[PDB]
Parts: sequence; structure tokens; C-alpha cells
Amino acid sequence: MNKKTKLIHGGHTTDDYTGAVTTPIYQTSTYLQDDIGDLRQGYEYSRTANPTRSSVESVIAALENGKHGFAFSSGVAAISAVVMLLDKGDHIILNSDVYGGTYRALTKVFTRFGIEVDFVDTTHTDSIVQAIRPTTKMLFIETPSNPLLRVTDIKKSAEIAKEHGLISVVDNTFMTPYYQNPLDLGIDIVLHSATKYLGGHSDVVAGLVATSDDKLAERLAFISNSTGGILGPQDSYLLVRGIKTLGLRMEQINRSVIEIIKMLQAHPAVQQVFHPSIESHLNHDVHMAQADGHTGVIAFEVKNTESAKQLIKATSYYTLAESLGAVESLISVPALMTHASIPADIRAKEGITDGLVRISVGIEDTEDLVDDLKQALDTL
Amino acid sequence: MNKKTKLIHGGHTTDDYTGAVTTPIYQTSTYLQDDIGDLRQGYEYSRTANPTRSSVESVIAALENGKHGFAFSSGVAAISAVVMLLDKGDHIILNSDVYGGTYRALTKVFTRFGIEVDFVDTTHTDSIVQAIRPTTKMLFIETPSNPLLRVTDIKKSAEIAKEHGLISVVDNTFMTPYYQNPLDLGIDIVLHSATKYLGGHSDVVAGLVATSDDKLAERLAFISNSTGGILGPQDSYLLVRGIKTLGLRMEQINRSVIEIIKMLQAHPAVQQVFHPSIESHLNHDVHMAQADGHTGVIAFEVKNTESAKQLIKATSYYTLAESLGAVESLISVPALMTHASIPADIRAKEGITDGLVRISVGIEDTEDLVDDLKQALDTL
Amino acid sequence: MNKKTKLIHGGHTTDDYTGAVTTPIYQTSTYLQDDIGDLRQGYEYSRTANPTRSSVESVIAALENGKHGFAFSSGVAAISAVVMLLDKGDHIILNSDVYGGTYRALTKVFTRFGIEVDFVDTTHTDSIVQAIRPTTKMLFIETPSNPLLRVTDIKKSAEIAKEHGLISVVDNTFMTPYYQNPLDLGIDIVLHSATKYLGGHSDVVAGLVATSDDKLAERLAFISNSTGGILGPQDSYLLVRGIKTLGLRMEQINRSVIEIIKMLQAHPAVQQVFHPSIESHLNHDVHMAQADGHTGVIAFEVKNTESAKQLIKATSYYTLAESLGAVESLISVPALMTHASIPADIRAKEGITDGLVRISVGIEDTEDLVDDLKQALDTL
Amino acid sequence: MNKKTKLIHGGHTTDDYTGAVTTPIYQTSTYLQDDIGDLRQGYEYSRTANPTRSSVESVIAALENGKHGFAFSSGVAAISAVVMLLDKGDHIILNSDVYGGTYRALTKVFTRFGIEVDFVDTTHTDSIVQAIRPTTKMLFIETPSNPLLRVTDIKKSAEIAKEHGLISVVDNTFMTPYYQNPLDLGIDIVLHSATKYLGGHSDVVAGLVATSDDKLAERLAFISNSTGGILGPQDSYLLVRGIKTLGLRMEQINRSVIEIIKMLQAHPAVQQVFHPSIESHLNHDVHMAQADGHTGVIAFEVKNTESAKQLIKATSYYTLAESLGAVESLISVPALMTHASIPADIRAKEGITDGLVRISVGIEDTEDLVDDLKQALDTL
Repeated sequence: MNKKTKLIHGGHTTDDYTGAVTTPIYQTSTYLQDDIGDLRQGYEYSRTANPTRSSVESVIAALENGKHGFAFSSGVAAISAVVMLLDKGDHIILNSDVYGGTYRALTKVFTRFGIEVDFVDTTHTDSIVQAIRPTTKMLFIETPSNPLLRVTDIKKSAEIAKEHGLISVVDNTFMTPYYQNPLDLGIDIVLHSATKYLGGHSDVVAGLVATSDDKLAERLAFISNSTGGILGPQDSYLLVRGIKTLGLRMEQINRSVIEIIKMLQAHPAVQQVFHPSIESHLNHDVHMAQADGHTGVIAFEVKNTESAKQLIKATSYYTLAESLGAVESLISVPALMTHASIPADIRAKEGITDGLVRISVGIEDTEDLVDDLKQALDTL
Repeated sequence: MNKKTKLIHGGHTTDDYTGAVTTPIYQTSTYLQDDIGDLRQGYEYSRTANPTRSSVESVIAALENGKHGFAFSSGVAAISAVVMLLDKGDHIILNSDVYGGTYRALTKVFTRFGIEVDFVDTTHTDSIVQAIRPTTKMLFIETPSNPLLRVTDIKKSAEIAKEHGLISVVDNTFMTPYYQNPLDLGIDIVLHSATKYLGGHSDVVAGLVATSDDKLAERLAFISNSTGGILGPQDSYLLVRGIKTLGLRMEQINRSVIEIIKMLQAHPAVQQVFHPSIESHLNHDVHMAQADGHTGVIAFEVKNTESAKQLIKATSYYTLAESLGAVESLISVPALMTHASIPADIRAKEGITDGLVRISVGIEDTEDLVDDLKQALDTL
Repeated sequence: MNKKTKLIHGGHTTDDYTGAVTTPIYQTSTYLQDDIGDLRQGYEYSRTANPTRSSVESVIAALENGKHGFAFSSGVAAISAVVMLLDKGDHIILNSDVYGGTYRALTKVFTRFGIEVDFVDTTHTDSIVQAIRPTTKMLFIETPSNPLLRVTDIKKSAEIAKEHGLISVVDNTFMTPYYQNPLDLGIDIVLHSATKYLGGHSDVVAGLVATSDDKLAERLAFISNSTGGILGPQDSYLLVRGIKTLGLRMEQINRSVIEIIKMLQAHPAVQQVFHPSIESHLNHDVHMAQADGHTGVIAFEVKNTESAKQLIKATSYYTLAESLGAVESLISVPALMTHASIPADIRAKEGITDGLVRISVGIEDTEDLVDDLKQALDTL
Repeated sequence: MNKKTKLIHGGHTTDDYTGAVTTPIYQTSTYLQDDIGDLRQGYEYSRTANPTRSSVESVIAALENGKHGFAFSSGVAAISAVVMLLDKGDHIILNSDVYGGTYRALTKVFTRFGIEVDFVDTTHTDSIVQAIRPTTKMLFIETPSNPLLRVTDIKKSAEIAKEHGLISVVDNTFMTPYYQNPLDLGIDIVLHSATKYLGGHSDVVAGLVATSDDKLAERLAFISNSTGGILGPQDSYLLVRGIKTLGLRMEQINRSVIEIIKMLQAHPAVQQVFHPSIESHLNHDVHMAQADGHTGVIAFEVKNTESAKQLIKATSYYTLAESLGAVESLISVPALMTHASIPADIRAKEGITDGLVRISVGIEDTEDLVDDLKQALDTL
């Protein structure tokens, strides 16, 4: 199947029993047994397995070309289950600018269980190699990252991990399985905040994990059954439903990204623009070799906090909110929202100025989105 | 408010905006901000807070006479969040017969993070005192326990915990807040598998935690936001809805329990009957001092595995399934289902014979339930 | 099965395929066919049939001791489908005080299709006989009625209908199948606003119809498939779920009704009290012969509009709202809400004074409900 | 707004109260009133109005450039409400090949209420004029029609209706508001089976109606409130959600239609192909003047029943089922499914041969869909 066909027919999303062309919502906690231990269709207790959740798990496995899928109550729960593959005394390497929620969990929760963490500039793979310790067991990378869209070489990271005996993990949220497939590049585990593009409609919080490794899958299943951060059946259904349109949504988003970037690069009120499609973006070549499309997150700098605040008030179609990947276009200012707890001098050295604006391109008309942002910039 | 009124009007379960008499289902992931950092009603991102989940959290806090409530994707997720209050090097004491899911998580997951566990016969409080170590930080008890309904003195456990500097935790699933309120007896944290009685309809998997301690609540909120085992909005709504009838359901269940036990005690095919209402049950007096009603779980022994298997096939109204607390009556054989991985000789020393049958009394007609089980026993 | 057992095990509310102990929610519109015309489980298109809707239809048929059940998008849709059994030129007799929504549909919609209607005092069965015309085809009665709880003799009405060649219909909303079963008394069709007691939680709008007559059922099915006022699958699920607790809810409501009426009859600020349990209520004897319990709707008179308005502001547990049958107690003033379009002089001749208050007793604690209403009355 | 922007931001689909970027699901039946008759936000009883249903009503009004929208429990319920604008003695003109469900309701239900119907070949507007009677009050047309995609001139029909004093109605299901807007061409009422393209995911049954005429809207609202075929809140939410991707879905469908038709026209096993894009299709010019895109329904003839049956078994990506407009491609044989009750000789004179196959193009990859159908045809 080509990609758009796989989004409709990959995995198991119909009812074998009635023929229903959509996955029934099994709002149930337990299953009758005909004889003790005799499970009619392999279900016994919804925390261990639920048919609607099993459907979305089969879909993400299919879309990432993995064997096993797992659905969690949030992206953070997916990350937590993966980190729980490790033991006290183990060390993990992550990219320097990792999601604030990943950063928080690792430095404030899992350090109390003896997991040690280092945040490394993974855009230079030599810095990965230099950071590996005897106790390192995992390499965890996002690419592209937030909010500056830094790109990390997935295939090289997978090779480094294999050579040094590490479990490799990619957070593939920003690219989605439609454009980037880490498992095909040798990564062990791929994961997503399905809250973003996969659900696509700003109406489900969910995490998804996929792997082809049977032993890691058994370990993940045991962690899931033992710590219980499972996705419910209604959210599993809405996620399956949202994924159906993923290809069309990302293709529209990508058309708009191209034109929006052109407008931003020409606008006199905009300084730097950050997106992996830009020729001068660091590791642009790496991104084009490992992905066949782009994320809809773009960041760009205006002069100062006052210009960013006024830019947002002047748009018609950009919704001021957290999150990304929705059908509606979204806008934020990282220094005031996500990164406000970081001292301003450190933020700036990290490349996040007070005037940095982040947008998540939605599926509105491309000309409307370009013209709306351009006229708002014109007021600065 | 008396208890039945509190189930309807405790907490916040209406919509201030429209006046809707039920909690709207906020199937949403993010919230528009008018100005940066200006939250219209305090919501910014559904993982951190969602109005439907906030509703069920307010209800469980009210019903347990606590200040703060937390809703998780499963009972196991609630337990995991509570255990994560501890650090590597800390020790926890739990009752000897704790739920297999609690047992699994603690011995196979959290031991890998340096949490050490001892399982103690908490029906004698001197055994609790004798087990406390310098590194003990938590005392976790279920009462009554599964499947033999062992009773632990909550008030004495709370006093021991306070004197020895331990966080006390009670799993109150089997009694519900309608009959037993550990926080009022000095316990620090109370938790539930809301999958069971609270939801009540076999159609939600969920965990709930309540506490009056502001600092423990801040620690729990941070763990929840960082590990993300949150309950979704549809499941939160169904849980709120199910809780409305909790008092009526438990009162019907309790009427049937009395008559069923009378019939079991007189039946020649039944040996021991286990339930805290029975006069000869160990710590019967303790149970009646700390609870004003009973659980609907009853266990009783028939001769052997063959008699239990045939008892189940002979009933009309008892559904062979895992779980408990449903409107439908349920039946199981622990030695073949929940405890089958435990060597048979150890099972028996633990008091679980091959002929032990567990029932969860539902809300069917009392005479029907008594007569159905009695005639099935008559076939043995 | 006794009544409480029938509410749990009557009809088909489990999944044969997985063993799920609750009805799956088939949020689907169409069904795969293996061969043309070969329906895997008899489903082809959800408007014609949907498994979740089929579940609630089987339940209402079971509870009313009928053969065929039908689920509609509202009580009004159920009534409309039943009236559509008739042709232009046909006449229908209804009780004099029929629900305003029934009254509206018949006099303003169906009269335009040539259906003629007369509203008769059916509390005297001779007035029914005197109203029958050559073209009369249907006798439609509510008992008890709203808001004065007038009682009509069901068995005599069924006999009159049979002798005169009429289809008999009872709106059984206020009594529910738990206490009154018109089909067992010879009535042809029974119907409900399932929005009220059956759903029970103020969170579903729905209608239900049951009959034992195969030919009327075929006519109803054809009307349903042709005019399409079908109940959706999520609402069908919530209705099935709510019905599980109907017996317990009505028994608690009935205990409170007895005590509330005692308090109202003794209170010096209350004049007449209207409820079929009252010895002096017209056709009290008829009600006790055809029902084995009571409705939770009670009406009572205070002095004037000012006393009713102030009574409502003074209660703690009575919610000012339309509808009835909820777990929360509700209060209204018919002259200001439901009947405000009727000239005040006609309202009074109909027995509805400006001071008439209607309450719907919920499942709060009986003492709380009695004391709350009594102290509010004390302020008058 | 351009069309793709209107699908995201037209109507009201956010929560003013919390800022939630999606419409909350108001699973509720009634609303608290602060003072008698004082509605906090204009809601009193969900049958009369529900905020989630009000959201989808605002969306369809926006997308059709109307003032008022109405949401019904099915397309058939929408049609029934519109027909109920008429009285006994009135006559309606409809296209000769109108949907079997419309045909059934009109000829078997509404004729019993004195509504008279004539089915006219509306592809020649002179046949419309010749059919108008003194009692004609309504002209109802589908364009394109099923299964032969016959095209009727909307603007001319609107002019004829205006001149002759008729209410004009277009069933716009097959084109959707994305490509054809009857209200802008002078039609009085537009309606949809939202079960098809608008929901788009084969998981909601729903009807929608829009109009700009205030008096017709008041009449429709009264009919809706009186006959109660209302869409529930969960289905209203899923419909709003599905509509977000309508533009992207229809654009992908249209790209595939072009290539599929090219392949069908060249295939030696295919005789006639029916679709309005084809140059030789009757009223092709009319269609291109009144629509700016195409439907995804295509019909084409193979030799006989045996070739159609074997064509279907030989495809990989075409699901044998009723309905259309889904993300998955669908296939059917009208003579065996929808039209099997029509004598075969009449079917053929109506242009429906035993070998006529209907497909509904979904959003799978265009090359996959073309190649799959072409190789299946190659087996004939």
C-alpha cells in the first residue's frame, strides 16, 4: 500500500463480528469467560487489553512499520513507560533542548529512582559519542526539536546506539509516521504525543509507542500492565478516526509551510526563521535524507516581547494556545509560555529570544494563512 | 448533608456557564488564552487539567472528606503515582495478601528503582511495628483484603504510621467511601480502583486518590503531570454518573450479602465462609468499629476444583469474569484465575484452597440471588 | 426473574463476540457484506438497525413484557411515530391534560395532515365512550398525568378500546415499567419519554415504544425507517446503563415520597396536595389496582405566585429546572413555566393555581429532602 | 474566508467559557434556571436546544451561506421535517430517480396524510413546468442523483419555483457545501444526509438543513421541536469534527475521480460510465456552471450480474457496503442492493442494468485505487 492507502486500511479498524466499518467503542471493564481461563476473543480485563485500544495499537505499528504498538493516556505516559525500561544506576542521553515535559519528568521524578541524565547537543553526533558512560543504557532524541527545530541524524544515532549497546528511542511527534519512520532507520523504539498531529483535532490526549523488538515489546507490555497509564476506549476511537486524515492534513500543512516561510524570509520585521526546509538551517541535509516531508511547526524572531505580543493580537486565524498539530493554526511565544521558568539570559544563549514566536500551521487556506500573518507583521 | 445527599450534591458536577445539570464532556486538548498566561477559567492543557476530570476529582475528595482529589487511568496508575512519592532506598510495608496487581508492580517494577518492600500480616498490628526499618517511609494497607477479606485496624495503623514517621495509605476499593472513610481515621492518603464499585457498571477503568495534606497533594499533582496516567474526559463523566447511585447500589448489595451469607453458612456443601460481617471472622470487631456497612465480596469453600467448576456452570445469575463491584453479580475461583501462578502448596498455606469460590454480589433481587446460588450448591 | 433481576439480565446487553459484559457502542453507519445481501449479523445500515440501539430496544420490550421495542431520538419522536399509525380522516382521543409537547404536536402539526383530536376527561370512563366517533382510531392516555397526577383506569380503557375497535396507547413515563405495565392490562402500545426516569441521570433525550402486536410492530418499524427519528448509539448506551439502577432509584424515590407527602399534608402553608397515594385523590383506588408503586412527581399549592417563587429560593436541594425523573430533586411552578401560555383563568379552571408547585423527588437522603422542603415552607 | 478556512473557523465551535478549542459535549437533558424563565445562556431543555447541536447547526448554516441551520437524527428525518412544511391537499414534485428512502417516505407515509407526489424527469426543466398543479407547493431535487448521477439545473429550478409560488428544496448530499451552494442560486432550503461526506468517517447517522428564510426557519424549528427527530450531542460533536477535513477529503476524492474515470473509459470490459465530469454526460454543462468540483460517486456498466459480482470479489481496497462519502472506498451493485425490489425490466428502462456497479471514491492513494480497480476489471 502507498502511504495514503495505509492510513485507511493499515492495522485492524473494522468489526469482524458485525462487519461494522469502524472500530466499536468497548466501554467495558471485563469479559465473560465460557470456561475458566477460556477467553472468547483473548480479552479478560480492559486494563490488560481492550479491543478499541488494540485497534489503535495495530494502526501505529502499521504506520511506523513496527510489529508492536502501545497506547498510553498521554505522551508523557508513553515517555515514562519507556524510561521505566531502565534501572537505578542507568544513564540516559537526550537532546539538549528536549520537550519541557520530558525534561521535567526525567530531572525531577526519575532522578529520584537513580536514573541519571545528560542533555547533549545531538546535532553533532561526536557530542553523543563523547557523552556515553559505562552506565549509559538509552539514547533518546527528538527530531526536529522544539522550538528551534534542531535536526539530529537518526541513522547515525541508531548506529552509535547499536555499537555502544544502547536502546535508541526517537520522539517522532513533530514529523509523524507520514514523513519520517525511525524504525526503518534502525532505531529501537519510536514514540509520539498522539495529542498533536496523529489525533489532529485538538480533542484527545494520548501517547503511542511502536517497536519491532519482541523482547522490548514484552518489557513494555509488562510496564504498561503494571503501571496502568492506558488509553481509554473513547480516546482510542477518536485517535483511530483522526489518523485516517493524517496524510491529507500533513500535505495541506506542508503546502502552507512553504509559502509561509517564503513570506517570513522576505518580511522586514522578521529576523531569523527556524525550520528544517530552510537551506541555511543546520542539518537541513540530514533532515532531507531521513524524512520525505516537513513538520508544520515554524519559529521566527521579531524584535522583542512587545512586537510578539502585538503580532498575536493582530492575527485573524492564529489561535493563541499551547499545543500543536491541530486543524486550526496555533501561535505562541515560548519565552512567555513554555520557557518562562528559565532565566532570560540562559533562554537567549539557548537561542530563544524574547521575540521568538512559534506557529503550528493548520489546514486553513494557504493564501489566507500567508496573508493574515503578513498583514499582522505589517503592523509592527 | 447525609450520605445519600452528598452523592448527588457533593463536589462540582454542574455547568456554571449554561446551567447544565450534568458535567459537560470536554473532549479537548487545549484552551484559548485571551492574553499570554491569562487562563479564562484556569485551564491551559488537558493533561495538566480538564474540567470533566476536575469534576470527578472534586467528587472523590468530597466523599472521602478530603481536600484534594486525583483521577488516574486505572487503579494501578493511582497506586503507581502514590508509590512514586518515595525515593530509591525507601521501604514500604504492605499487607501480606495485597492485590496481585499491586504485588506485581511493587516487586517487579519498583524494586528496580531501589524501592524495597515487605509484605506483613497487618491483621496483628504488632507485626507492623516489628517490620518497620530505618528506611521505611510508607505503610500501605487494603481492608478488607482479597480474596479472604482479612481486616486491618485502620485507626491503629494510622497511629503507628504517625508515631514512626510513615505516610499511611489505605486502598478503600472494597468498602467504598459510602461505608469506610480512612482520612477521618487519620490516614494520609486513600485510594480506589474506581473500576469497581464507584463506577459500578463494569464500563470504566479508573483510579482515584484523595488526601487532606496540602504538601502530599502538591507532590501527587507533580507526579501526575510528569508521568501522565490521567483519566480521560469520557471516562471521568461515566465515573461521576456511576457514583450518583453508589449509596443505593451498596445498600441493595448489603441486603443481599446478609441473606447470602446465612444461606452459605447453613449449606452442607460449603465449608468456611469469609466475610467481615461473620461473628467468628478475625477482626470482625475492628471492622464494625471502622465501617458502617459491608463489602459485597464474599468468599466460601467447596470441596475441590471440580465442585467449584460445577457450581459456576449451574448458576443462572452469576457471571464468570474477573473484577467486582458491578451491577451484575460475578463469580470466580481464585486458585484458577488470579492466583494460578502461585504454587498450590503456598496458595493453601495462604488460606486459598482449590475449592475457594469468590462472589461479588450485584444488585439483582435478593431472593433470586440466594435461591440461584443455593440451588447450584444443591447439585454438588 | 423478579423485577430487580430483570433490570440487570433482561434483554440482550452483553457482547456475544468478545464476552464484554456491557453493550459495545457501535459508532458506525454501515456494515461490510461478505456476499451481496449477506449480512454477517443482520446489520446493513445503522438507520435501519444498529446493535447498541437494538440492545436498548430489547431491554424496554423485556421490562414492559412486550415482544418488540423501538428507540427514538426523543419522547416527542416516539409519540409522533405512534400518531403516524393513523391516516388523514382519523380521530384520536387523549386525556384532557396531556403533556404540552404532545398537545402541541397534535393540535399544530398533525391536524394539518387531517388527524382530528379531542381532549377528554378520561378519569371518568363514560366520558371516553361518549367521545368516540365513527372515525376514531386511537385512544391515548397518560396516567398519572401532569401536573395534577390525574389517574385513568388502564384496564377499562383497554376494554373500551378493544370493544370499539381502537388502538390503545399509554404514556407510562411517570410510573416506569418498574411499577405499571400497561401491556399486561391489555393496552396495545406503551411508550415513554426515556429522558425522565429510565435514563435517570438527566443526560439523555430519548423515547421508547413497546408492543406485543406483530402487525403494529411492523407498521412502527416502517414508520421509524421512513421518518428516521432514531436514537443514536451513545445515547442508547447511556440509556441501557441508566436503566440498570431503575429499581433502586424508584424504591428510594418512593420512600421519600411517602414522608414528603406526610410533611406537606401537615404544613399550614400548603393547601391541596396532588399525588395518587393520597386517600382522597380521585381514582386513588384505580391507581393502586393497576400499579404497585408510585411516581416521584408531587404537586402542591401554596398561597400565590410570590410564595412559590420564595419557596424555591429557600430550598437547598431542589434544582429549579424543567424535566423530572432525575437523581437530583427538581422543582418548578407550572403556571410560570410549562403552562404560561394558557390564560390564567383557564389555568385555574384546569386546577392549576398560580401557587401550584411541582416537585420531582430524586434519590437524596429522605430526611434531608423532607427537612429542606419543610424549612423552606416555614419561611412563608 | 476562503473555503478551507471557513471549514475551520466558520460557525461557533469553541467554548467561550473555558476557551476549549473544541465544542464541549453537553450530554445533558436540562438546565438550571436562576430565576423562573431566566436562562443563563438561552438553554432550557435539550430537545429544544443543546449547545453541541447548536454548534453543528451554526456550521452548516455558515458552509451553505444560510442564516439558520437544523440538525436531525438522520437524513430521512431532515427530509421528513421539510415535507411536514406542507398540508394535506398539497403536491410535491421530485426528480424521477430520487433516493429510495425519500421515495419510500413520500409514497408510503406522507400520501396517507394527503400529500400527493409526482416524480418528474427534472433534467429537462420543461418537464418540471408541465407537472406543476394548482395544489403544488414544493419542488424537491437531488443533483447529481443516484446511481446514474443525473444533473438538474438548480438556478432554473429556483426561478421556476419562484415564478410558480413553490418552496424549492435541494438535496445537496452528493456535492457537499464545498462544491455546490444551492442557497446562493436562489433555492429556499438545502439539506444533506450528513451520514455521507460531511461526517465523512462512516460513524454518524445525521441530517442537516439550512435556509436563509426566517419564516421557513421558524416553521422548521416548530416542526423539529414538535416531532423531535433531533441529533444527539455525541453525534453532533463527531459531525463537527468530521466537517473540519471536508475540503481536504473532497479534494483528494476529486483527484482520484479524474484518474479512475480515465481508466474506466479505456477499459474494454466497461461500457457506459456515468459521472457529471464526462463531456458526453447529459447536462454536463449545467453541472459545471453550478458546481466547482465533483461528487465521488461514479457508476459504470459491466456485462452482467456475474461480472459485477466477480469484479467486487477481485478488488483489494473497495469495501462492499451500503452508503457513500466515507474515507474508505465503497462498492455496490444497485440492481442487487438498493433497487432489487424494482422489477428488472423497469430497472433497465430506468437505465440501471444488471451490470451497473456504483463506487464511492474514498481518500486512499489515487494510483492504488486506479490500479486495484483496473486489475479487478482485467479478470473479467
